[PDB]
Amino acid sequence: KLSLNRQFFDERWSKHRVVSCLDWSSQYPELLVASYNNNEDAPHEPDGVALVWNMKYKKTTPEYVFHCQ
Amino acid sequence: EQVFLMKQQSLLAKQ
Amino acid sequence: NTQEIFDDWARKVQQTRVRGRTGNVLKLKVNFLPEIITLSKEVRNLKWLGFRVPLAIVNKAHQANQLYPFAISLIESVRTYERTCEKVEERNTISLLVAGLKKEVQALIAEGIALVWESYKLDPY
Amino acid sequence: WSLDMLSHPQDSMELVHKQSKAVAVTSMSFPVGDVNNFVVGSEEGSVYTACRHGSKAGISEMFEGHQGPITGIHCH
Repeated sequence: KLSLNRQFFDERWSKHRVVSCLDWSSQYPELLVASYNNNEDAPHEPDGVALVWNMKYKKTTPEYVFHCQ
Repeated sequence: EQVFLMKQQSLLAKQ
Repeated sequence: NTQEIFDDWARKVQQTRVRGRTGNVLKLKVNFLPEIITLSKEVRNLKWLGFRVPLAIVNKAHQANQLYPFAISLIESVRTYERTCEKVEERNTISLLVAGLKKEVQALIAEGIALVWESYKLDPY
Repeated sequence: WSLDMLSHPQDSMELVHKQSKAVAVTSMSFPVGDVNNFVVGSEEGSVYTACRHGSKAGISEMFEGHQGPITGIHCH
């Protein structure tokens, strides 16, 4: 059996951004983080945005959005 | 005082 | 056997700064060219198949090996300066509180721009 | 680096084998239980065994069962 859960797909900060390496919740309960690759959807806007979600809360929008330069 | 035009002065003939 | 691309590598190598823009935004520019990633790719190619890439190309890679992280930090300074100069361009009352700081920072920015192929004072700038 | 301070690395070591070329990593990983034997995936495979403290710190030995760069690796 393959108990396929949801899919955290919310383009508010995942718009055409390729996911870089992931990281399970090493401190949180099933609240993972996904690093993002360079996306040129806008030039001065951030290339990759580190987004974290919540499997324990059952949502789709990024829980914690982090966009550096 | 100026926002960015100071760099416009220090980049036209600065090198 | 994409050996012609490997020949293209040799041909590609055989082929601070300042330049204009469109919205009259003279951004800070680096004297180098975006070739450090290509040099790293060359290193990957060398360990990948053992190419007999010209020694002049390898030496140009070594020439850039002593000044490339400085250029990457320069590019980061350029992009973050853009990131915040747009924020200063947003409002108008920012000048009244940041003016002297702006002048003192921009003078050192121009002094950093003053480096042109000079590894001696390149790093403190 | 440290978790809070990130303005200076605490144990910043090199990942270089007998060659002087800076080995570009590609999807490395850490061992289970924090025995610091981190395995570095080079620019094309080359499973590197490494340590973080003592004289064993850094590159220890390589081995391959492939040629392309390592994609995924963990422990259990």
